Amino acid sequence: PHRYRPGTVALREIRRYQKSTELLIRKLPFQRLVREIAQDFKTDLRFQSSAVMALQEACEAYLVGLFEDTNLCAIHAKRVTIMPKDIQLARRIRGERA
Amino acid sequence: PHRYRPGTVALREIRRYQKSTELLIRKLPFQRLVREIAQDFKTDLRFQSSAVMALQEACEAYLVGLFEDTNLCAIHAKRVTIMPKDIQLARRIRGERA
Amino acid sequence: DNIQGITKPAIRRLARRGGVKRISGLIYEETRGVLKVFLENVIRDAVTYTEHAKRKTVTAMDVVYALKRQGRTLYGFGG
Amino acid sequence: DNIQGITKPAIRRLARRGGVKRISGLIYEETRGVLKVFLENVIRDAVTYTEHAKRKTVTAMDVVYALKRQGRTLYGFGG
Amino acid sequence: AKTRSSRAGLQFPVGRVHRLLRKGNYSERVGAGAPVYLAAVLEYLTAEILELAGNAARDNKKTRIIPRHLQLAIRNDEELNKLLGRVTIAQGGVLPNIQAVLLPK
Amino acid sequence: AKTRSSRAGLQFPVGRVHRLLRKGNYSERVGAGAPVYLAAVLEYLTAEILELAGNAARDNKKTRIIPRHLQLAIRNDEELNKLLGRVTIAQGGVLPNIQAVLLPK
Amino acid sequence: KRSRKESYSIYVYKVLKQVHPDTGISSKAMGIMNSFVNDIFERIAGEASRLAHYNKRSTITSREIQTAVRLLLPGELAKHAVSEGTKAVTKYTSAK
Amino acid sequence: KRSRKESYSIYVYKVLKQVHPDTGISSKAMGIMNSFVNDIFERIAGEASRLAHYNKRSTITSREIQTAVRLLLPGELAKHAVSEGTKAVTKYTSAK
DNA sequence: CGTTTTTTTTTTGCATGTGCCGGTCTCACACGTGCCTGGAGACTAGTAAGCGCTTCTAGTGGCGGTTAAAACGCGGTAGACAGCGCGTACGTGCGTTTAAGCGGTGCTAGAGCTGTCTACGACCAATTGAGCGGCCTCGGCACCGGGATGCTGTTTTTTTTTTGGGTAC
DNA sequence: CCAAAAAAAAAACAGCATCCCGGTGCCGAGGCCGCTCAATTGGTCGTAGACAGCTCTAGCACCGCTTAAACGCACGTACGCGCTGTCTACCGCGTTTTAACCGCCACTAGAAGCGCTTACTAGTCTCCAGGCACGTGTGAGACCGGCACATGCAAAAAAAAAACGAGCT
Ligand SMILES: [Ca+2]
Ligand SMILES: [Ca+2]
Ligand SMILES: [Ca+2]
Ligand SMILES: [Ca+2]
Ligand SMILES: [Ca+2]
Ligand SMILES: [Ca+2]
Ligand SMILES: [K+]
Ligand SMILES: [K+]
Repeated sequence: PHRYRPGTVALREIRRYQKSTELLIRKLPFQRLVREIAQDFKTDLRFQSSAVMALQEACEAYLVGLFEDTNLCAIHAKRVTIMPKDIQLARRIRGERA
Repeated sequence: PHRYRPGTVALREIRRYQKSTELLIRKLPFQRLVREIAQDFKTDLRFQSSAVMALQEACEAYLVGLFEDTNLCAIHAKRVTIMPKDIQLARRIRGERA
Repeated sequence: DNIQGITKPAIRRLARRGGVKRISGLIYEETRGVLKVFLENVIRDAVTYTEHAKRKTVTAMDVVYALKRQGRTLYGFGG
Repeated sequence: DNIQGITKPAIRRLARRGGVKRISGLIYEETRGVLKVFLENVIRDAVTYTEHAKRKTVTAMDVVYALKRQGRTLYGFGG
Repeated sequence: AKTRSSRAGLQFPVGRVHRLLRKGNYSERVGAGAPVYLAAVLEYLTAEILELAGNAARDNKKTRIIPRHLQLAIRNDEELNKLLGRVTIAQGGVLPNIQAVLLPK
Repeated sequence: AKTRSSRAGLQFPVGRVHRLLRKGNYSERVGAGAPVYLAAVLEYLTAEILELAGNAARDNKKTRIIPRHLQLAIRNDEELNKLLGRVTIAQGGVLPNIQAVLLPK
Repeated sequence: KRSRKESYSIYVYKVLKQVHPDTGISSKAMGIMNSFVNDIFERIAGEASRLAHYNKRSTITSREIQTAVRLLLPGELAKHAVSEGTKAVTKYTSAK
Repeated sequence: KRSRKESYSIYVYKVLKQVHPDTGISSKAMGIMNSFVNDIFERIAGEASRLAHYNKRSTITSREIQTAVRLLLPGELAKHAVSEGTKAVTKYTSAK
């Protein structure tokens, strides 16, 4: 009755995705978020297919890099688990928030 | 004989220097250091006094800002002392350092 | 609320690419908040570039130009 | 020891403005290294400006142009 | 002859601004609205700082604005702080701020 | 048999660059050497990345360089990674890199 | 005599007196206010400069200065700044 | 239709065959390489432009392009680049 | 020195992923082709800038007294940090549910291109007042001493928590 | 429960720093002046871009399968974190030493301004091939078997390192 210990699969997932370059958000739910966010500014707005791709490439790139930094913050607190305050410190030092 | 608890003066010193705007590095030493570091790029260089003051206003600003971001890293690790690893994390997340 | 379309499993995968091994339960709602702002701050400028060119279609170049202003230059969409 | 001309008490003052209350003894030398790598990166560019202008005197504007480049724009010395 | 700035209702030199736009290698040609609009915006932003900067100086019991007043003005206004978030104001110091965890109990 | 590229010994179009320089609102006048010097630097940096990208490709048993090869080339090199420290390369992923403390004993 | 060093300082003083008639300004504080006008000048001008080149157009119009200001200035600053510009131009177009 | 959109991708292929004659390039990779040359074109051209303007000169010369490269490229990259660019200028002012 | 326990450490035992061969099928890199527009050319003309020559700004160096700042050492508290111990918040792994992803069709907004035509801005010369450098003055503000006030720390006393007996299952 | 020992709480008390006031004196903000060059005016000419009309690209909607991925629940391990406890690094303040600071004078490097002169680049009209779009081919690479193979965990193998005689000096 097999059971990998907590954090064994995680290290595999880290290894797996760090190897690859595929977008890790499902494209339709993302596109919908773009158009929703867009609506606020200007209504009846069309998007090039590439434009929504450029925006997901970006959004993901950004979030991976924040988790990088957010992780170092968790390690600095002698933890291994990233928590909201980890993100908040990453972004306050980055200059993205006051 | 009267004696202040460790850090009561520190708090006072913080309040004092956050209230004031004077350059906190002694001018002559700093100017020597500016000339020293210049000789690495070109020999027999002259400097406008403003050019030296510009550099000191810049360094002092940078360092105060760095100590602010450092101090946050220290508190994040449930400490009150800034240590080299608070400065290293700060500069890493800023992207000054690999 | 298409933000909820940004699923826990998807956030975890981004986190994993970001070398993360363990993850608070509060991070998924946090991460969504940060994402929304990022897309707001980029799109707002993208759509401004759309409006000025007098179009009804946000082009990739609009996004490229916006991302460059947010200090997030993007290669391979018309850079 | 020009770099030491940046005294422990000077650095300690800078940190107090930074609102630091307590300071490891290792900080003072660490701080000297950060400051050296800061002036090096500015004075480098600063001087590159002086050179290109064919001058033997570094001008405040040279510094100002250098800081703007390093992403550290400074107000009240020209530009 | 009366200045473009007089016509446009501004304190800022529409003339000067027009010249700087031609001489600044920004575009081949410069429209007639452009320098008027740009002058207005620089005047508006200049007003907003000096407004708050004045209030800063009055709260010190000082007649003349000094760099610190400008700094107190800018760093305490959320939007002006964001506009000048990558800008160092010589002789301005920093806002009084001590992390709660550092105060005694 | 002549062309401004082949006189300077380049694959980058010294002509194209000289026109981009004139038309791109940088200065009134463009010196004849400027577009030569520039084409050279753009070529030299393109070579530097291709060299290392094709060393990451040939290291995957791949005939064709893809985005990931370019990224790998640029991030593992300290100097290139600096020059492009604020750029995102799309379909580029991130260097395999796990923090030691997260590993098992 | 010394060569001519131009400056925005006579107009800063004008605006200051409009907003605080009984308030002065140090030489340094004036130098900061100058750095400021030139900074934002360059920022708007350059962002306009780009907008024009992006839309294959030879001319920086008021419309470029506007879009540039909506890109650069945060929230309420951009709205108010945009109005002031739009007023200034209208009034300038009426007097000719 | 389809405009007539100019690229760098031939001059990239003509350098890829010179360094690594066996191995080629996908579109997305050639796109990232086109972005790259355009980015750095602008960074250098832009700094040269300022370099000129600061010094009250009307012409961007190979000298402006040089100083600009000293400011923009890190340690070794900045030396090698200067050379290749000094090399290319000399061989061109030879070849008439 | 041996002789019981424990505390560490070594080697199987399966169960899960990647890592790797062989085919092998598609679509996108590659190259060829023909045609258009952007680079090339030789010309004239003007002026941008290199150079040489003059001005006098302000950057450099030196000196000697004052005193604030750095230094260095003594002492002790309060913080870093290591260990322990407890409660559940996360990770894993199923079985169930969802809707993204795929390939395809059908409709048309609007992206994008062309040609035409003129309102607008560049360029020009003359005109002149705004804004500059230089110069003068006089009150704001820096500096100082003196007294009021607020905040700290110590020692004493009070208040509650907290902790080591004295009987019960 | 009983009772005693701390650990916090409140209290009074000396003390040191900080803050506020009026007084003094210096200099830099402020404003005035006279000259200068940059903005204004009014004129002509060219073309950038506004607009109308036409092409057709690709963005949108919709549909209907096949999974791959999301979701939800069960269960338990390993982590986050609160508590305690120990060692000294870092803070405070004192006495001793240093050199920054200031004001000043003397010297001249070189910043900066002006005038001349010509080599270099912009502008123009003519030519044409390099580089474009478009379109077809063909082999790289992604896909899909199964087959070593490495791992990595559930332990039992044994094998070291402690807890306790040991029994003698
Ligand atoms: Ca094969
Ligand atoms: Ca249309
Ligand atoms: Ca006058
Ligand atoms: Ca051909
Ligand atoms: Ca082939
Ligand atoms: Ca397979
Ligand atoms: K000088
Ligand atoms: K006065």
